[PDB]
Amino acid sequence: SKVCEISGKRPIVANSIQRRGKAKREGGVGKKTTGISKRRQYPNLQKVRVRVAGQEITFRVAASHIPKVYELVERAKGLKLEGLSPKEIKKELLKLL
Amino acid sequence: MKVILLEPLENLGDVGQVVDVKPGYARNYLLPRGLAVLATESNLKALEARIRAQAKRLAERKAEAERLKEILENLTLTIPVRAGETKIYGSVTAKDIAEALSRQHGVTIDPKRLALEKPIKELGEYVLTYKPHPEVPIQLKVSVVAQ
RNA sequence: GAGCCGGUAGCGGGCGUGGAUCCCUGGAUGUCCGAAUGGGGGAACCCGGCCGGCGGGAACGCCGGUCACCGCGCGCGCGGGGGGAACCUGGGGAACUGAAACAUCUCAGUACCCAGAGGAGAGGAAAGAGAAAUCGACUCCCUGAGUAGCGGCGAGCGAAAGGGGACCAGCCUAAACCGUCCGGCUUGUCCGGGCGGGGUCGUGGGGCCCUCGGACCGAAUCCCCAGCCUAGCCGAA
RNA sequence: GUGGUUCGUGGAGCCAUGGGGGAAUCUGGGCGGACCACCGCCUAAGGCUAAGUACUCCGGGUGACCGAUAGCGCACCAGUA
RNA sequence: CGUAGGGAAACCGAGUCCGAACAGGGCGCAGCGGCCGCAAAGUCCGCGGCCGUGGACCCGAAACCGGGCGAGCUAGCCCUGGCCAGGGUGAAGCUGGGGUGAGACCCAGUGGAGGCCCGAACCGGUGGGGGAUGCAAACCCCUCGGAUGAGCUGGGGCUAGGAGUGAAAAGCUAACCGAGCCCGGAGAUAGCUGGUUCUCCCCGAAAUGACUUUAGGGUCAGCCUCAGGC
RNA sequence: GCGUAGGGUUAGGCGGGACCUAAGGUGAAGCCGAAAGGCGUAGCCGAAGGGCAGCCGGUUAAUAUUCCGGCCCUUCCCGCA
RNA sequence: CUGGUGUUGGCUCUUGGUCGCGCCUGCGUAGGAUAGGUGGGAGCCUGUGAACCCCCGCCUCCGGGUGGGGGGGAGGCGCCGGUGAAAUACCACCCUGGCGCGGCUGGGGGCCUAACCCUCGGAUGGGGGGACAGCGCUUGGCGGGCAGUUUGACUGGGGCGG
RNA sequence: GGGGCCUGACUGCGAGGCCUGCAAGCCGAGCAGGGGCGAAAGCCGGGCCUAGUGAACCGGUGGUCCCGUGUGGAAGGGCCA
Ligand SMILES: [Mg+2]
Ligand SMILES: [Mg+2]
Ligand SMILES: [Mg+2]
Ligand SMILES: [Mg+2]
Ligand SMILES: [Mg+2]
Ligand SMILES: [Mg+2]
Ligand SMILES: [Mg+2]
Ligand SMILES: [Mg+2]
Ligand SMILES: [Mg+2]
Ligand SMILES: [Mg+2]
Ligand SMILES: [Mg+2]
Ligand SMILES: [Mg+2]
Ligand SMILES: [Mg+2]
Ligand SMILES: [Mg+2]
Ligand SMILES: [Mg+2]
Ligand SMILES: [Mg+2]
Ligand SMILES: [Mg+2]
Ligand SMILES: [Mg+2]
Ligand SMILES: [Mg+2]
Ligand SMILES: [Mg+2]
Ligand SMILES: [Mg+2]
Ligand SMILES: [Mg+2]
Ligand SMILES: [Mg+2]
Ligand SMILES: [Mg+2]
Ligand SMILES: [Mg+2]
Ligand SMILES: [Mg+2]
Ligand SMILES: [Mg+2]
Ligand SMILES: [Mg+2]
Ligand SMILES: [Mg+2]
Ligand SMILES: [Mg+2]
Ligand SMILES: [Mg+2]
Ligand SMILES: [Mg+2]
Ligand SMILES: [Mg+2]
Ligand SMILES: [Mg+2]
Ligand SMILES: [Mg+2]
Ligand SMILES: [Mg+2]
Ligand SMILES: [Mg+2]
Ligand SMILES: [Mg+2]
Ligand SMILES: [Mg+2]
Ligand SMILES: [Mg+2]
Ligand SMILES: [Mg+2]
Ligand SMILES: [Mg+2]
Ligand SMILES: [Mg+2]
Ligand SMILES: [Mg+2]
Ligand SMILES: [Mg+2]
Ligand SMILES: [Mg+2]
Ligand SMILES: [Mg+2]
Ligand SMILES: [Mg+2]
Ligand SMILES: [Mg+2]
Ligand SMILES: [Mg+2]
Ligand SMILES: [Mg+2]
Ligand SMILES: [Mg+2]
Ligand SMILES: [Mg+2]
Ligand SMILES: [Mg+2]
Ligand SMILES: [Mg+2]
Ligand SMILES: [Mg+2]
Ligand SMILES: [Mg+2]
Ligand SMILES: [Mg+2]
Ligand SMILES: [Mg+2]
Ligand SMILES: [Mg+2]
Ligand SMILES: [Mg+2]
Ligand SMILES: [Mg+2]
Ligand SMILES: [Mg+2]
Ligand SMILES: [Mg+2]
Ligand SMILES: [Mg+2]
Ligand SMILES: [Mg+2]
Ligand SMILES: [Mg+2]
Ligand SMILES: [Mg+2]
Ligand SMILES: [Mg+2]
Ligand SMILES: [Mg+2]
Ligand SMILES: [Mg+2]
Ligand SMILES: [Mg+2]
Ligand SMILES: [Mg+2]
Ligand SMILES: [Mg+2]
Ligand SMILES: [Mg+2]
Ligand SMILES: [Mg+2]
Ligand SMILES: [Mg+2]
Ligand SMILES: [Mg+2]
Ligand SMILES: [Mg+2]
Ligand SMILES: [Mg+2]
Ligand SMILES: [Mg+2]
Ligand SMILES: [Mg+2]
Ligand SMILES: [Mg+2]
Ligand SMILES: [Mg+2]
Ligand SMILES: [Mg+2]
Ligand SMILES: [Mg+2]
Ligand SMILES: [Mg+2]
Ligand SMILES: [Mg+2]
Ligand SMILES: [Mg+2]
Ligand SMILES: [Mg+2]
Ligand SMILES: [Mg+2]
Ligand SMILES: [Mg+2]
Ligand SMILES: [Mg+2]
Ligand SMILES: [Mg+2]
Ligand SMILES: [Mg+2]
Ligand SMILES: [Mg+2]
Ligand SMILES: [Mg+2]
Ligand SMILES: [Mg+2]
Ligand SMILES: [Mg+2]
Ligand SMILES: [Mg+2]
Ligand SMILES: [Mg+2]
Ligand SMILES: [Mg+2]
Ligand SMILES: [Mg+2]
Ligand SMILES: [Mg+2]
Ligand SMILES: [Mg+2]
Ligand SMILES: [Mg+2]
Ligand SMILES: [Mg+2]
Ligand SMILES: [Mg+2]
Ligand SMILES: [Mg+2]
Ligand SMILES: [Mg+2]
Ligand SMILES: [Mg+2]
Ligand SMILES: [Mg+2]
Ligand SMILES: [Mg+2]
Ligand SMILES: [Mg+2]
Ligand SMILES: [Mg+2]
Ligand SMILES: [Mg+2]
Ligand SMILES: [Mg+2]
Ligand SMILES: [Mg+2]
Ligand SMILES: [Mg+2]
Ligand SMILES: [Mg+2]
Ligand SMILES: [Mg+2]
Ligand SMILES: [Mg+2]
Ligand SMILES: [Mg+2]
Ligand SMILES: [Mg+2]
Ligand SMILES: [Mg+2]
Ligand SMILES: [Mg+2]
Ligand SMILES: [Mg+2]
Ligand SMILES: [Mg+2]
Ligand SMILES: [Mg+2]
Ligand SMILES: [Mg+2]
Ligand SMILES: [Mg+2]
Ligand SMILES: [Mg+2]
Ligand SMILES: [Mg+2]
Ligand SMILES: [Mg+2]
Ligand SMILES: [Mg+2]
Ligand SMILES: [Mg+2]
Ligand SMILES: [Mg+2]
Ligand SMILES: [Mg+2]
Ligand SMILES: [Mg+2]
Ligand SMILES: [Mg+2]
Ligand SMILES: [Mg+2]
Ligand SMILES: [Mg+2]
Ligand SMILES: [Mg+2]
Ligand SMILES: [Mg+2]
Ligand SMILES: [Mg+2]
Ligand SMILES: [Mg+2]
Ligand SMILES: [Mg+2]
Ligand SMILES: [Mg+2]
Ligand SMILES: [Mg+2]
Ligand SMILES: [Mg+2]
Ligand SMILES: [Mg+2]
Ligand SMILES: [Mg+2]
Ligand SMILES: [Mg+2]
Ligand SMILES: [Mg+2]
Ligand SMILES: [Mg+2]
Ligand SMILES: [Mg+2]
Ligand SMILES: [Mg+2]
Ligand SMILES: [Mg+2]
Ligand SMILES: [Mg+2]
Ligand SMILES: [Mg+2]
Ligand SMILES: [Mg+2]
Ligand SMILES: [Mg+2]
Ligand SMILES: [Mg+2]
Ligand SMILES: [Mg+2]
Ligand SMILES: [Mg+2]
Ligand SMILES: [Mg+2]
Ligand SMILES: [Mg+2]
Ligand SMILES: [Mg+2]
Ligand SMILES: [Mg+2]
Ligand SMILES: [Mg+2]
Ligand SMILES: [Mg+2]
Ligand SMILES: [Mg+2]
Ligand SMILES: [Mg+2]
Ligand SMILES: [Mg+2]
Ligand SMILES: [Mg+2]
Ligand SMILES: [Mg+2]
Ligand SMILES: [Mg+2]
Ligand SMILES: [Mg+2]
Ligand SMILES: [Mg+2]
Ligand SMILES: [Mg+2]
Ligand SMILES: [Mg+2]
Ligand SMILES: [Mg+2]
Ligand SMILES: [Mg+2]
Repeated sequence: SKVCEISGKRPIVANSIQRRGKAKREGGVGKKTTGISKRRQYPNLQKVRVRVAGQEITFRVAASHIPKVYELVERAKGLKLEGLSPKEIKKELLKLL
Repeated sequence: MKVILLEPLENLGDVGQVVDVKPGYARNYLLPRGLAVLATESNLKALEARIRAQAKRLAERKAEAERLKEILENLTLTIPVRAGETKIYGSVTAKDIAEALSRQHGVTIDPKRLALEKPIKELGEYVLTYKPHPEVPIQLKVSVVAQ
C-alpha cells in the first residue's frame, strides 16, 4: 500500500464493475452493469532485508522487482561503502537504477 | 533459480557447479550464508574465468614436469662413494642425490619429493620415483658405485 | 527650464539659473512580522551561543557580523522552501440536474482539493496514421462532421484519416568495441563503479576486421549592433 | 482486474497498467479492429527541443458600452463603516 | 448545399425495390413571349415568426454534493485549582459492666459514619399569577427540588457534519439541528403559485375524443388565425 | 462614562518572562499515507500547580507593596579570608 | 468468511497421475499347449554347458506359467502339417493390466529455519510463532453496517375494497 | 347432419374501400406460380360472424450468400421465416 522503491509503481485507481445475466456469445441477451464503484489497486509490496557493507538494508519494494534489489547489491560491490550508514547505502544503490 | 555454489552441498551440487532451485531457498539461505551466488551474467563470467587459470596453472605444471621427465628418463645419476663390495660404508641420501643432479647434469630438485624411505646402504643399480607432481611420476636411475 | 517644501490653506521658517520641486534608470539606507530559518511564539512578541566594538564594564545593556531544515556535489560550496488575477500539465474527483420516476447512462473527469511549471504549460521527430500501391514530429484554428460509430440504440455522447491555413527544426544519449582511474577477493584475458572516445538509425544503422577515397554545412550556447521598453522634445496659421 | 479512444463486453483490436507467468537482437520484434495466412507500415521499454497556441494583476488604443438604483462590490479614504 | 433516385446491402440506374415474370404495387422520373430577353428548381446574405441545445420570460423552494470555518454557547472526558453558613439523627470501631466453658449477644459512656435529615450561598426550574411590539428572542414575584455528592465551579485542553457528544429527549454541537455554518458547483430542479410595461385596427376560440405511472402536465386530431392557391 | 485640548500608569522584592513540569500541542530517531497530510519514547512548548527575595506610612487633581521615609531581604560578577 | 496464486524455503512418510526403464501379464469350436496386436521372419539353442529329477516364490480360469536353485549335463522348438478369423523357434515396435526403481507434480501427516510477525537492559544476536498469519492481484458467498432509489392511476376527498 | 377424394390452415402481389388522432385492426375482386374437389358452371389465400391478445428494443433457431474494416477467408452482422 505505497510506492515501490525500485519500480516507482504506485496505487492506481480501478473500477469495481458488477455484471449480471448471460453474455451474447453464450447465446444470451447480454451482460448488464449493476453497479460501478471506484476501487484502488496496490502493488504487491514486500520487505527485502539485505546486508551490504556489513550493514542491513531493507527495501519496501514490490514483489515484481525483488530480483532487482540483489542486482543492485551485486552491482554495488565496486563502491567505497564501508563506514557509511543505512540511509547512505540505500541512496547509493538507488543511484544505480 | 540457477545459482553458483561456494561449498559443496550434499545430494545437491558440487563446488562451482550450477544448479536451479527455488528462489526462496536461494535468496533466504544460500546467498546470505555465503553458500552460493546468483547464476547471473556479471558474477557468472568470474566463474567461467577462474576455471581457466586453475586449469591453466595445473595444465602448466603438468607440462613443466613432463618437460622435466624428458630431461631425466634419458640419462643416469652416477654416485661415487667409498666402500668395499656391495655394502656401503657411509650412505647415499636424497639430499646426496640432490647434490649430484645439481653437481652433474645441472638440475635442481627437492629431496623431500623423492621416494626413498631408507637411506641407501648397498651398491648396485637403482630406479627411484621422484614424484614432482602427483599422477606424474619420474623414474631416475642412479648408479651408486665406489672409488 | 522656473517655480518648490504631497492631497493642504494657515501658524512658523526655508530652497531654487551656483538649474531646485518634478519625471525616468542604477546605488545606499531599509526598525519589526511574514516561506521566516538561532531558539520559542497567542504573527509583528519573548529568550540564547559564537566573534568583534561601545559604557567606569566582570556581572547588566545596546551596536555590527554569524548560527533552522532538505537535496545534490568533493566542515565548505551551488540549489530548493513561499507568493502570483486567471491561463497550463499531473495525482485525485462528486452532486444537483437530464433521462419528464430511476440503478447502467448523462451532468463530466466539468466544479472542487493537492503537487508542479512558466511566461507561457502540455505535446513533439513515428515500434504513427490506414488503403491512397500514399502520407511523413508535435501544437492551434478552419473543414472533414453532428459523417463514421457509441448508446437501459432511451436521454443523449461523438471521433480520426484526408484537404485548406499559421509556424517550421531538428537533436543528445543507452548497448557492442578501445583506453583510463579507483576497490572487491574467489587473483584476472575477472567482475563492478566512475570519466573519455566511439555511436544513435529503418533505402535498416552502428562496432570490430580488411580495402578504396580525406572541404563544405553550422547552431536552440557565447559576443557585438541596429530595433524596441522604461523619462522626453520641435511642432503651420 | 481496469482506464483512455466514438467504442456502455460488444465480434473488442489499438494506447496505458495494479496482479501472475515470462523471451529475443534484424532469420529480431510491435502494427494494419478478435484469429490464421498473404501483403504492407513502422522500429517501443532513456532524454531534450524554438515558433505558430492559452490566459490578462499590469500599461496603451478604441467603442451604434454604462452615466451615480447604471457601470466593477468601491467615480468619494471600500473590501471600508 | 444542389444537379437522381430506389434498395438493409452488393448493385443497378430514369428507373429501382419485393418477385420466376414481359404481372401487380411502393418510393421515383417531364417554364413563358417575341436566339433573345422575362420567370424559375437551387443557392447566398438581410429581415420576421416558430422550433432544438444552453439559466432560455423574471423572482422563489424544501433539499443533494464538494472543499473549508467553528467546542469563547452547549454535551462528554483529560490536566490543575476553588467552593459547600449553621443546626439534627448518632452506623461500624474502642473502653468498660453484665454474660458464657470459651462464645454469640444485651446495657451505659466514647466515638462520628452516610449518593442520611432540616436550612442559606452555589446549582436547579415543581405549581400559580404577572409579563406577551416584554426589563428580558425564556425575564419578575410568591411556593418548591438537591444541597459531602453520581455535587457545584475558574482556568488550561481534546473529540465534528452522516461525523462528534449523548444517565437517551433524535436532545446538543454559537438564540430554529431527523444531519451545523460559510463559500462554491449555481442562475440546481420546480409538469406548482405569482409577475410580465405603449396605442389603435380586423378575425376570434377551448374547457371535446384517443393514448399517456396519465388525470391541475403533455403528443395528434378538433375549434381560432395569417399568406398563397382552387 | 459625550465634543475639543493638556496632563496622568515609575518595581532587583507585587504579576508574567530570561526557572520547572500536567493534560494536551509540537516533535531528532523511526513508522504510515495517491498529494495535502496522519502518527510518534526522548527533547522542546505549554499554568490560576510547583518554586522564588516587601512589610508599614506619607505624598499627587490623577500612579505606588512601583516615588519618598524608616526598617528588612534575594540573585549574579570581582576581590579578601 | 473463503478457494487459487505472489510474498514462499528445506527433509522424510503415506497415498494420486504422469512420463523413463526392469519388467512381467493376457485363457472361446478349433488347434501339442494359456496365442495380447502389427510386423520383421525358415532358423534359432546350449563350457553366457541341453532332454529329463527334485527344492522356494509368482500367478494361479485348477490346467498349467515363470523365475529361478542343484543333478545330469549336450538336447530342444521352428517352417513341414494338425488348426482356427487370427498360430507358434526367434528379433522389434506398441497395448491389457499389474510390480520396483527414477523422473515431475496433487493431495494429507510429522519436523526443521532462514522469509514474515511478536518479544529480549545486550540486537550481524538470543528466545517463542512459523512458511501458517499479515499483506498484494483474483473467485464466490454472508452482508440495512452504511449508500443511492422504487414503493402506479382511476376514485362523488385519501386510504381499505373494487 | 352423413360421407368420398383431399391440405387454399397456399407462395408472389393486390385495384377499391370500412374504420381512423397516430399506429393499428377489418373486407377484399382480380393477375401469375403450383395444386386440390367437380362432369361442368364454379368454389378454395383456414373456421357463419363479432373476443381468444402484446408495439419497438434486446437475443435464440433454419434459410438466404447481401456487407466482410489492406487482400482471400473467418468473427460479427443485415434481409426472409
Ligand atoms: Mg472486480
Ligand atoms: Mg451470436
Ligand atoms: Mg449491456
Ligand atoms: Mg523479503
Ligand atoms: Mg515475477
Ligand atoms: Mg532500467
Ligand atoms: Mg502639510
Ligand atoms: Mg504664516
Ligand atoms: Mg531602533
Ligand atoms: Mg526566528
Ligand atoms: Mg518555531
Ligand atoms: Mg563578546
Ligand atoms: Mg549602551
Ligand atoms: Mg546583538
Ligand atoms: Mg511558485
Ligand atoms: Mg487529470
Ligand atoms: Mg467522493
Ligand atoms: Mg444522481
Ligand atoms: Mg442543471
Ligand atoms: Mg431534457
Ligand atoms: Mg443538462
Ligand atoms: Mg433526473
Ligand atoms: Mg424529470
Ligand atoms: Mg427521486
Ligand atoms: Mg462523463
Ligand atoms: Mg484534474
Ligand atoms: Mg505548498
Ligand atoms: Mg506555485
Ligand atoms: Mg508566445
Ligand atoms: Mg517545454
Ligand atoms: Mg528517435
Ligand atoms: Mg462532411
Ligand atoms: Mg455538414
Ligand atoms: Mg433503437
Ligand atoms: Mg463523455
Ligand atoms: Mg490531422
Ligand atoms: Mg494539413
Ligand atoms: Mg499570426
Ligand atoms: Mg517540416
Ligand atoms: Mg571502464
Ligand atoms: Mg549491418
Ligand atoms: Mg542544441
Ligand atoms: Mg507646444
Ligand atoms: Mg469506460
Ligand atoms: Mg459480451
Ligand atoms: Mg474496455
Ligand atoms: Mg482507430
Ligand atoms: Mg502489469
Ligand atoms: Mg523481419
Ligand atoms: Mg519474428
Ligand atoms: Mg504493442
Ligand atoms: Mg498484441
Ligand atoms: Mg495483430
Ligand atoms: Mg497499423
Ligand atoms: Mg486485418
Ligand atoms: Mg510479415
Ligand atoms: Mg504503422
Ligand atoms: Mg528502442
Ligand atoms: Mg518533455
Ligand atoms: Mg517554450
Ligand atoms: Mg508556443
Ligand atoms: Mg486596460
Ligand atoms: Mg456620457
Ligand atoms: Mg448614455
Ligand atoms: Mg449616487
Ligand atoms: Mg453604486
Ligand atoms: Mg443624478
Ligand atoms: Mg414500379
Ligand atoms: Mg406510380
Ligand atoms: Mg432572375
Ligand atoms: Mg434566407
Ligand atoms: Mg415552430
Ligand atoms: Mg444554461
Ligand atoms: Mg431566460
Ligand atoms: Mg429570487
Ligand atoms: Mg433557486
Ligand atoms: Mg439524498
Ligand atoms: Mg444525504
Ligand atoms: Mg466547554
Ligand atoms: Mg463552558
Ligand atoms: Mg449529562
Ligand atoms: Mg487538580
Ligand atoms: Mg480539586
Ligand atoms: Mg451540613
Ligand atoms: Mg455539622
Ligand atoms: Mg476506630
Ligand atoms: Mg468486652
Ligand atoms: Mg454530623
Ligand atoms: Mg445528605
Ligand atoms: Mg435535606
Ligand atoms: Mg437542566
Ligand atoms: Mg419557575
Ligand atoms: Mg421544564
Ligand atoms: Mg413559572
Ligand atoms: Mg397572586
Ligand atoms: Mg407562566
Ligand atoms: Mg399568562
Ligand atoms: Mg427574532
Ligand atoms: Mg416568550
Ligand atoms: Mg422569586
Ligand atoms: Mg424550601
Ligand atoms: Mg429552594
Ligand atoms: Mg443529591
Ligand atoms: Mg435539604
Ligand atoms: Mg468528588
Ligand atoms: Mg472545569
Ligand atoms: Mg474545563
Ligand atoms: Mg478553555
Ligand atoms: Mg472533533
Ligand atoms: Mg452533513
Ligand atoms: Mg459539510
Ligand atoms: Mg468536510
Ligand atoms: Mg454515528
Ligand atoms: Mg452558527
Ligand atoms: Mg441552536
Ligand atoms: Mg438531510
Ligand atoms: Mg445553531
Ligand atoms: Mg470556496
Ligand atoms: Mg450544473
Ligand atoms: Mg426534482
Ligand atoms: Mg403606461
Ligand atoms: Mg377532454
Ligand atoms: Mg396513442
Ligand atoms: Mg405505463
Ligand atoms: Mg381527479
Ligand atoms: Mg394541436
Ligand atoms: Mg387567402
Ligand atoms: Mg468621571
Ligand atoms: Mg471627556
Ligand atoms: Mg462644535
Ligand atoms: Mg493639566
Ligand atoms: Mg522597589
Ligand atoms: Mg520573576
Ligand atoms: Mg539575563
Ligand atoms: Mg519544559
Ligand atoms: Mg503530530
Ligand atoms: Mg508525546
Ligand atoms: Mg530549558
Ligand atoms: Mg506559575
Ligand atoms: Mg504560582
Ligand atoms: Mg522567595
Ligand atoms: Mg515573587
Ligand atoms: Mg517581611
Ligand atoms: Mg498621579
Ligand atoms: Mg583560598
Ligand atoms: Mg500460496
Ligand atoms: Mg512445529
Ligand atoms: Mg498464505
Ligand atoms: Mg507489508
Ligand atoms: Mg468481491
Ligand atoms: Mg437503519
Ligand atoms: Mg438487504
Ligand atoms: Mg445512514
Ligand atoms: Mg438506505
Ligand atoms: Mg437522484
Ligand atoms: Mg392519487
Ligand atoms: Mg382512462
Ligand atoms: Mg371515496
Ligand atoms: Mg362528496
Ligand atoms: Mg368531487
Ligand atoms: Mg366520478
Ligand atoms: Mg388498492
Ligand atoms: Mg360436412
Ligand atoms: Mg367432410
Ligand atoms: Mg389425389
Ligand atoms: Mg389501401
Ligand atoms: Mg388508417
Ligand atoms: Mg389480430
Ligand atoms: Mg390459377
Ligand atoms: Mg386450377
Ligand atoms: Mg378431374
Ligand atoms: Mg381469393
Ligand atoms: Mg373463429
Ligand atoms: Mg363447416
Ligand atoms: Mg392483450
Ligand atoms: Mg428500452
Ligand atoms: Mg436477392
Ligand atoms: Mg479483411
Ligand atoms: Mg462476398
Ligand atoms: Mg488462400
Ligand atoms: Mg471456411
Ligand atoms: Mg456468418
Ligand atoms: Mg447470418
